[PDB]
Amino acid sequence: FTPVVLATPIPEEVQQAQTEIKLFNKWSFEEVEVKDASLVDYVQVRQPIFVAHTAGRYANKRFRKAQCPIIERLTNSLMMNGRNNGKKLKAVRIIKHTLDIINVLTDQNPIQVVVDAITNTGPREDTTRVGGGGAARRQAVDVSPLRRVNQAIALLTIGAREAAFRNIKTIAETLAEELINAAKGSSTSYAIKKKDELERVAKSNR
Amino acid sequence: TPVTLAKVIKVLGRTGSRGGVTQVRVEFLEDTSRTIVRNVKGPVRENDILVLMESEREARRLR
Amino acid sequence: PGVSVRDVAAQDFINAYASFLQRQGKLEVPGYVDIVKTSSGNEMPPQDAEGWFYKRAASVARHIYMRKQVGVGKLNKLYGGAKSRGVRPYKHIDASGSINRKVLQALEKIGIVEISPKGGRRISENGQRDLDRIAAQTLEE
Amino acid sequence: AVPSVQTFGKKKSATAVAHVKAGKGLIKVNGSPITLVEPEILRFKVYEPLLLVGLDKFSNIDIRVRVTGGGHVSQVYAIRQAIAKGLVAYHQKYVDEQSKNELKKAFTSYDRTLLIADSRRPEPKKFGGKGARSRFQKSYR
Amino acid sequence: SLVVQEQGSFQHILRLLNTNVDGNIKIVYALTTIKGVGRRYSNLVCKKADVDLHKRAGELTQEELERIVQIMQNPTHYKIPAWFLNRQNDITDGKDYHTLANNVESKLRDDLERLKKIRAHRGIRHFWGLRVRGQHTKTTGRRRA
Amino acid sequence: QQQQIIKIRITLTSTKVKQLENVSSNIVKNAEQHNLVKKGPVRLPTKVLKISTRKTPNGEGSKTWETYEMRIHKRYIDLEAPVQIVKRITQITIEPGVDVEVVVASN
Amino acid sequence: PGTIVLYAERVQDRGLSAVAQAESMKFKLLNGLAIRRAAYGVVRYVMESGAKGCEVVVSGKLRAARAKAMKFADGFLIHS
Amino acid sequence: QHAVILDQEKYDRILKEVPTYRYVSVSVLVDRLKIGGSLARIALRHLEKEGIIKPISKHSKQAIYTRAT
Amino acid sequence: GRVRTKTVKRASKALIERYYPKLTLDFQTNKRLCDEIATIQSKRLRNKIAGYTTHLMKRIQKGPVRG
RNA sequence: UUAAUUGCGAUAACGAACGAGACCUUAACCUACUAAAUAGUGGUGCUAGCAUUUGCUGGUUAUCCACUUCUUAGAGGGACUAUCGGUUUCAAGCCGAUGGAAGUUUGAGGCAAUAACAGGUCUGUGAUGCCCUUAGACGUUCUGGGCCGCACGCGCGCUACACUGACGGAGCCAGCGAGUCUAACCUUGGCCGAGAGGUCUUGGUAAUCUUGUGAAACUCCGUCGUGCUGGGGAUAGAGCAUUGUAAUUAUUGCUCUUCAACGAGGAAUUCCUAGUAAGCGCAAGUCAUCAGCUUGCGUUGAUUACGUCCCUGCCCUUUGUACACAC
Ligand SMILES: [Mg+2]
Ligand SMILES: [Mg+2]
Ligand SMILES: [Mg+2]
Ligand SMILES: [Mg+2]
Ligand SMILES: [Mg+2]
Ligand SMILES: [Mg+2]
Ligand SMILES: [Mg+2]
Ligand SMILES: [Mg+2]
Ligand SMILES: [Mg+2]
Ligand SMILES: [Mg+2]
Ligand SMILES: [Mg+2]
Ligand SMILES: [Mg+2]
Ligand SMILES: [Mg+2]
Ligand SMILES: [Mg+2]
Repeated sequence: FTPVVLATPIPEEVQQAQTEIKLFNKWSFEEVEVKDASLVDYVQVRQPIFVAHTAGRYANKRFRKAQCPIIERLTNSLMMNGRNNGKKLKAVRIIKHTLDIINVLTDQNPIQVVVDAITNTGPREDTTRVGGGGAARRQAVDVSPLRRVNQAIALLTIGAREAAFRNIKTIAETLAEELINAAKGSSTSYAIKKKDELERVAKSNR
Repeated sequence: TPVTLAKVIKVLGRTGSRGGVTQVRVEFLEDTSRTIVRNVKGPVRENDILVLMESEREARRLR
Repeated sequence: PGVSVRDVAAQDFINAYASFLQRQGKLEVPGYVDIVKTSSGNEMPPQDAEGWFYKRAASVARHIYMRKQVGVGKLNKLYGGAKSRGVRPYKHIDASGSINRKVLQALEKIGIVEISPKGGRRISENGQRDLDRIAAQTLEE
Repeated sequence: AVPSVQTFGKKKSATAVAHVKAGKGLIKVNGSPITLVEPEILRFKVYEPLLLVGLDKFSNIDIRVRVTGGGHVSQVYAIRQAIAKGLVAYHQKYVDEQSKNELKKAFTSYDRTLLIADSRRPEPKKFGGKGARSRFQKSYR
Repeated sequence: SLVVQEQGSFQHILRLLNTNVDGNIKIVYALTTIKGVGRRYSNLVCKKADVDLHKRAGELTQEELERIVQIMQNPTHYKIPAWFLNRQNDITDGKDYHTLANNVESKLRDDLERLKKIRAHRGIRHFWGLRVRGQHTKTTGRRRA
Repeated sequence: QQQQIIKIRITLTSTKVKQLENVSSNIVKNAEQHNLVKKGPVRLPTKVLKISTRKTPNGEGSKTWETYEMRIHKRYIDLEAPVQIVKRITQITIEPGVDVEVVVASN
Repeated sequence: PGTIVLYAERVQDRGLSAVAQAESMKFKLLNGLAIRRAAYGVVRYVMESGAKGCEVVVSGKLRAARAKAMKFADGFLIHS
Repeated sequence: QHAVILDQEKYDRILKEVPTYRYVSVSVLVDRLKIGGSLARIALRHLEKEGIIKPISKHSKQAIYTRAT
Repeated sequence: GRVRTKTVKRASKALIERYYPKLTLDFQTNKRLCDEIATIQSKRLRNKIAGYTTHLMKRIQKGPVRG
């Protein structure tokens, strides 16, 4: 709140961040509460990060990746399809642009929008093959909250990647309209369509 | 469509031909003391809140 | 108050120094600019046909300023990149020696770099006139 | 002479060495201000040790950091670990213990890597594949 | 480092060295539809002609286009250093030529029967339709040539 | 000849660290009770000579590789001693498996 | 000349030397001693010399066109 | 199939349509108008020049603009 | 993954048999006392033996351990 | 119950040995020890160049002092799944949390039992029985050619199908190596040349010099703008070089030109659980020249599951056998 002067001049905009850790420098993690219960403690907010790059060990334990911040899990699912393996700096730039584009649209907080999209597009019922081979059946099961969060990020990023492929629209924007459509609930988004398909098969295969 | 919310008390075990399902016992958050056993596909543990499209169905694939 | 070429970001220093050299008009651009590729690992000439030599000169002057001694072979490796070998995989290829050598000779003729008794080229006293004055003007603008 | 500590931070192969002496607010990395660290999108990774505890407690300090080894990401993580550990070590030696504990708790609350080096090391490659675990493709026919 | 506007005095597809050069392509890459003209050659020719590199090839005047053709046809006369050309040290007269659109097919054909009439190995391989640069023919080239 | 500085450097190289450190200890001790001004034994980085071979004398089998290693340990000590006595004490008792190089400097 | 000198010294505890025993095994086999008799002899000589264990394998064709192996062990032997 | 050369009709359409765009970028100008990417990059800089579009993020490979104020 | 081999279990068994009064519930002093009451050829094996001895002493504090 | 015939137990068995484990090597910790002009750092005897008035830096160790944090390597220490809780026949153990450099056998390996396979190698061996040949030779050498030959079938791969990109400019960061006087090896710097390369010197038998191997991916700013297009780079022409006695059947490199398929791939199928997969290069082996190969190394760094016996394979128990050259 008050300027402190150092021999190396620290800019005002980065000196403001002392009072509150935001994302890159803008988005506050407050008022990003997960409306859909059963996904709290599997959608990780309430520990702000300045940037979606935290070289964390979320793979040693089973449920440890639930504590990874949901934006970083979004970035990790972005840097995908072979030619992009690694390249988290690229994925962090895409996510920074994506969140700006979301706030340029839909003036509401882009962290909230991505959280809504995650909650809205995680399938709640799925199927599983029973029987050794094609001559078998499909039996419906319920989906754990961790798998719902996992599959939500998978469907959202896979749809954004396929939309951005072979067209003028960049990956940051295709991800932005994919998140905005999934946040509202529109069925014009890839993730909502696939989730609706998965639940439809599950109810037909109960 | 009125989906219902339940909380996992116990993780019974692993069912399915390939073990990809987990049997759990759940209690209803709304109208508690209502306890059923469900099949779950993803990684699950105790206290997990799980959303069921329909409530009246007992898990049939055991052992 | 003191400003060196370390308080200024690299890109916006090289841009401003190259613009200074261009408006100063004594860099002695060799002449075979507009045809050379700056590397055999490249396949197109620089897109800034008129100012790319000045960018390269400012980049080399800053590189000398940060280091102690730099020769042409060091510059050739530094400005070298990956070469697309077609059906074969990529490989590092050094940049053009003649461009780097003539850039260094040009900065000698202007007084930015010196003979450097134990090697190649070294930053000059006037070299740290101009680079520091540019750094100050870039910071305060 | 002047109170000073010398600490280090280590990512995979990158090592940043931080000299932290009594001063008036210097925070330099390889002779350049902390505000110029690259890559630009990871700037706040090296801002975090500054911002997590307040800038008021860098006001009477000179910090100079030199980082080598590793890569563009690892050097940033080594830098931020060096700065955090240097602030804690300086307060351990020349400030009172409560201040050192509150700095240590503030850093650890956000990231353990800020003070503890990540222990993950590369797994040696094995014959019969391109990686530690991956194998060559077999065909059976 | 600057960005400038432009105005639409434009022509669509234009004949050039008996080749349809498509407008709406930036001039350096539009000229590459002429055989014998590559990206390096087109860029150098445009720089020699003093044509602006950002003119879209449908907004060049006739005199600029004829200047471009004059340079592509006599590159040596405008200080193109002859290591930059199609046909250095020509086999039958020793002069350095840069072959253009229809001559590219023609003098490729001349290179063919010259070897084929001296019965050189490369000419014989060309006659049979096989590889001529020593590739292994056991497992590749099995769907054409 | 009589209590004169020599600027000697004794470089010890071997593949067996135990005996290499015995000779190093002997040199440092003989400098110690003879009251020398010596630069302690500097240990250079170990050199690992690696040879990677296929195990099969023919080519049949799973492609199994061996990496044989030779480890070379290098140390050196700097002394300022009269030549005669240290020559007598260091020419003698040269332990096997350790190569000793003694060189005079004009620094 | 003089820069190289050759000395010899006696192998103390001869029965604990694999190379020496293998050479004596070879000589007895070359002379014509039966494979078992020579192998047992080496085995019990190494045992008598205080060895923790000994093992002698003989492989090849032994009065038959087919070739086989036979082991002669005594005492304690480790492998890994 | 796209307008690489700017004429008065498309220029007037740009001056009427880019205002009242919540989000403006190269892809938006290429899609919602019919100009090419090169023209869109020239247009984005030019419309910033008088300020009918406001810049939010300045990056190569992604520009983010919005309505002025 | 942490099952102790009979060599550790037997050594700790014998140590408790003849050195129970000298032993404690603390691994640090238990390994410091394994150094003097037993000859173990490895520091890692000694750490395991003293760790299983400490574990069996903790078990002994709540009812006897069979055998 | 464990990775384990690893154990706890049950018990006509008891006590043992090999194998497993232990061990060894390596990776990670040590502001605690021993020290370093072949590692580094701070002051400065001595300076010195700045912009300024101390921030950035260049220099000398009888052309200085000091020190060991970072590096090195000797000796040691450190983990024993510790503490706490839960659970188990409350045992072996398993799980979670805390702490910790480290808690997946701490990671990865090296070694690795018995009994075998008519597995491969007589084309590694001056290992070798027997057979064949031994002067018009199947010995050896020399010249030339072939091993690469191309209707086609299959396996390991490289490069791609693009904008999460190509291209241009700028930023610009590794670790593992190797290297010549026991002859030309690794090559800085200067000069010339678009380039490949050439040329004159230099340092290094090497923590010293190449080399901070200034690697590529990557970052930023631009150009391009969904068009087989400035994706892709096969095929082919002309020319300049380098290695070598010799380059034609193009050794390889470079320049300009030609600019194919290919728009994400069928039935089928491989590898993989964390610094792993994948991407990206670098060194080494080979090597006069030649890597799209291998062996290592680092750089960037996921997603998913911590499970089951459905498929495949292997092991065990019960069982049937007319099999034991063992389906
Ligand atoms: Mg796109
Ligand atoms: Mg054993
Ligand atoms: Mg073992
Ligand atoms: Mg130390
Ligand atoms: Mg066989
Ligand atoms: Mg062959
Ligand atoms: Mg290095
Ligand atoms: Mg094309
Ligand atoms: Mg291309
Ligand atoms: Mg070309
Ligand atoms: Mg060859
Ligand atoms: Mg090979
Ligand atoms: Mg298989
Ligand atoms: Mg029957």
